[PDB]
Amino acid sequence: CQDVVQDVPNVDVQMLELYDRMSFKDIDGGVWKQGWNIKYDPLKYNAHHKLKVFVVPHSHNDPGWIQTFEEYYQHDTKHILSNALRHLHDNPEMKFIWAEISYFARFYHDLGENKKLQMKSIVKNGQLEFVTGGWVMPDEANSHWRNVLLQLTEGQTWLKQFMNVTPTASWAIDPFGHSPTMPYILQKSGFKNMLIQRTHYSVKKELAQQRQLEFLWRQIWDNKGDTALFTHMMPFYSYDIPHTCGPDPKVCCQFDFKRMGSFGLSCPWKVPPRTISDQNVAARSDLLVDQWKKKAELYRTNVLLIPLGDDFRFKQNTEWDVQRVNYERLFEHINSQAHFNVQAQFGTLQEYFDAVHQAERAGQAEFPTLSGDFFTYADRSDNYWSGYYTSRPYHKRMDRVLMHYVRAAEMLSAWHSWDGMARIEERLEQARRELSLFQHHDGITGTAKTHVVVDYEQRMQEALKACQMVMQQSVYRLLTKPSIYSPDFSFSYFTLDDSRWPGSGVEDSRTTIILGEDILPSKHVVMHNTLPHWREQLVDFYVSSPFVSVTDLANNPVEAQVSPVWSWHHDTLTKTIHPQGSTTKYRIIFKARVPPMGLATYVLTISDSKPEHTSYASNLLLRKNPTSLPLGQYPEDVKFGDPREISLRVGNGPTLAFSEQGLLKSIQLTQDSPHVPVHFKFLKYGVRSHGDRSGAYLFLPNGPASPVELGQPVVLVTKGKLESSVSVGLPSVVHQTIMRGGAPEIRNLVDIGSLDNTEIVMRLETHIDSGDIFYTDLNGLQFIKRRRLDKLPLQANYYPIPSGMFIEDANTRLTLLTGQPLGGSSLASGELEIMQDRRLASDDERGLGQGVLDNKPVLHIYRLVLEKVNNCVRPSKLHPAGYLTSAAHKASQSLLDPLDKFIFAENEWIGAQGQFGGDHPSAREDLDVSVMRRLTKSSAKTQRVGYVLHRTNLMQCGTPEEHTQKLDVCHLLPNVARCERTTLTFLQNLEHLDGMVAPEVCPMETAAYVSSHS
Ligand SMILES: *[C@@H]1O[C@H](CO)[C@@H](O)[C@H](O)[C@H]1NC(C)=O
Ligand SMILES: [Zn+2]
Repeated sequence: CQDVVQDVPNVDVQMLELYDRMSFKDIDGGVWKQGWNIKYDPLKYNAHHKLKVFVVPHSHNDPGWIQTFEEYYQHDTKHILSNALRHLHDNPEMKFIWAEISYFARFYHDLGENKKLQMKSIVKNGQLEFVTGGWVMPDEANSHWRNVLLQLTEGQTWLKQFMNVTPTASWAIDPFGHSPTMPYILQKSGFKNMLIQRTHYSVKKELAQQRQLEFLWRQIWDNKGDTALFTHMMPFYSYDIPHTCGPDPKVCCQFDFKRMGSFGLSCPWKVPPRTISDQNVAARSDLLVDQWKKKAELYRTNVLLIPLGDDFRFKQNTEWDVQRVNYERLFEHINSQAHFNVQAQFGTLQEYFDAVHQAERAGQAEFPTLSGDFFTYADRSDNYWSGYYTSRPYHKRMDRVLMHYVRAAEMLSAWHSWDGMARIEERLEQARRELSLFQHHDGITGTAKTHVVVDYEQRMQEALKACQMVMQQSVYRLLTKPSIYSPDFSFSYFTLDDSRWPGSGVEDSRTTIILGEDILPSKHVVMHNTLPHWREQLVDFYVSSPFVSVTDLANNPVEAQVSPVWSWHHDTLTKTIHPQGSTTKYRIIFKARVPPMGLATYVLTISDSKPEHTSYASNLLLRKNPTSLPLGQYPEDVKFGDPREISLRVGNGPTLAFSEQGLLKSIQLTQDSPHVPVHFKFLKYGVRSHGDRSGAYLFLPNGPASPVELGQPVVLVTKGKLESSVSVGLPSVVHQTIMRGGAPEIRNLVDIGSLDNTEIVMRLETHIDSGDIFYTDLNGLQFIKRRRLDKLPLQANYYPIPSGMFIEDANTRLTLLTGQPLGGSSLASGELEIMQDRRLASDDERGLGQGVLDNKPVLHIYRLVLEKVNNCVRPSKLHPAGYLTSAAHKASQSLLDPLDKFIFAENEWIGAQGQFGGDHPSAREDLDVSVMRRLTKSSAKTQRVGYVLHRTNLMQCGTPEEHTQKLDVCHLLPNVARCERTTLTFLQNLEHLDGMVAPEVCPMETAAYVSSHS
């Protein structure tokens, strides 16, 4: 295995180093506004060395943005695809590329058989070519790598089945900045080439000057280069026709033949396109070839890519004709005039890349190597697209909940083959497709119109229900004696209980377990652990009595804690935010211990008085002017006091101190250690009163954030043996710090209310000597080093925080893990900050046509890990990556893939079993079974099950951490007949494995395996 820590890769372009050297000056470059006046030697091309030009027609189709997916399909996309089929069928030399399989599948299934056959023929013959082939063209900033792979697999599996093709070239022209997680996944999924567009204008200029717009993009830790994927970055401001023929949009716009008037479009540079005729074709070709030769100067081979398309183009039949006929007249003239030394034609993306590599192999060019990312994007001036790292945070959090429910539903149901009447495959396909759709660059990004966001939310809600149905049917089958199991596939044997989604204060959705001497003495609950190692985690349920005790199925008592159910209310009469306790529902909390990829059953039993193994938390309400807080049968009376500083410690864990406002002030790791200053603070950013306004995409603050005025907030302290917490009702945020014995969990119930033009940020202030360095993750896959640059504005120093961020010095590190993607930064040494929500009244001029005024309460979750790192083996100062410690990685897993909880619905579960998976291997902590998916329906004689295995890389800090078992996924199911390594989409077999054994993967590697069972 390659060492991902100690070997700094030698690359031609390392983006962090490039950023340190670049000046980012925004000067007027002439017609190419953000470049320079390109010059070329007319003698460069001649009869023995011609410029080969591929004009690639395309249509950017958004699966929801300003209209919903179905509205766009009915109004635009179905016509684009119907007319593409007709026009390509009738014009053999015309070509077209297509990216969004969600739309193509929706269209193809509705076609009659004659047209399905015509469509397959134009794909098989190379006229219509799929590019990337994912369900969508995903966002690359907020998306988790697992969901990027899910959507890629959904689209490519459909293409293989119905079109018999698997794209090896990717096209990503609209995500707002680009992540190296894409070439990582694509290169492990058979790809050979990829194309990107939205990168900072200063980066395009710098790379264009060095002819480094085509490069071999490798991961930041890859010393050898095995992850490298050839990448083409487009050079200009847009993918539209005015910014794709060459450097001068005033000229290129004249070659967009849809802009002459009858289509309702025009050229803003004021020179309209003119129909090509024999009297103007020579002057028109002279202008067009000059633009092409200038564009060609920015690249190394004699093969030039000229995209020809825009949003929802190639709809009308008249549009197909006007573009095709005019370009055909240009090609006929150009290709016949030897003096131009050009051969131009319509082509596809793969044709362009095949020609570029033919030139490379002939020795006509060598390409530079590159590592790093392309965040944060700016398309012009100081307009940095860091707002969408936070926009619509409720749905960003929903994305992560559904991510986990899809994984758990696919894994729980994979253990068995199911009859078609159970509708398992149907519900899982629905769930995968709705989550996949949301990965779109207007879905998770929070950049769609209000009614479109509602459509995505409704689709995800249906997906969550589908996952719950599959999970509970699976638990019932896995834990009931086989000869007793009698399923009704429409019945709810268990209901899921989720403590953090939608969350307390967001939706009262959890069911109370109702026990009583005159109704039901006890209830079975089951926990699932999707991770491949034994895991303990505290779990809580709502119960109708405080006198409840817990047992495992061997009837061994389990220690439990009961606490009240507290809900916070914004009291419009007293004008205070304070908690109310239930006098009939209580929370019972206990430690569940669950096998790797397994299940564990417990029983909750009521008694008339305090049970021996259940303790009760104390509760202290700190505020001036308190009023009573009765709690029914709860045995300890609530205590009151004036606001004051307090300290808490659960178990042998850290001791945390809080200010009188209920905010963390220090963390003491052990009895002997110092009280390290770690202070939480909430602040607000505003919007500029002159100039450009922040919107869904752009973050344009009116200066550094100002502190939120806190007043004298009400603080609630709950102290228990298993769990303690401090909660405070601040303006717009109920902030909670929860302690269970290790790093605290932070929960913020964020309700920005009607605070227009406000962004609320949560900041951590420490004295850690981080300087200008901080680390953020990319798609939940890797941590990349960031350097704050004071030569750039505040919003340029904001980066996506898809799952975590940290600062460190020689001795100390503070890591904040998140359960949802949000934007964040480190704006001064010792600080971390992450945005919670933003409410903007204005549109930001990118086409959305509205602000962001549809905020709703969201429960954000986090883990806060302070650690000593002086003993850890870390990368050298020049290495561009960082790595988590074991504790921080486990904390991230506790947020993203918690135990699932099931409550048996009926009164008695006949045939119940106590555990499933006790014999499953408990794998080393850095290894995960990211995906377990049965790939065959029950009618298949040979069953196939696919696994995606991912190994992260954790720092070595001196912990012996030992004894774990080798995990061979190919032997998890019995009767294995074959084990194969495959691409990550499971679509191509790469290796037949000896002994039917699936080897574990190396640090930072991901592999896929399929086991076959007789
Ligand atoms: C799929 O494509 C391969 C490669 O050209 C071809 O051999 C095979 O016959 C095709 N499958 C179908 C649809 O028959
Ligand atoms: Zn788009």
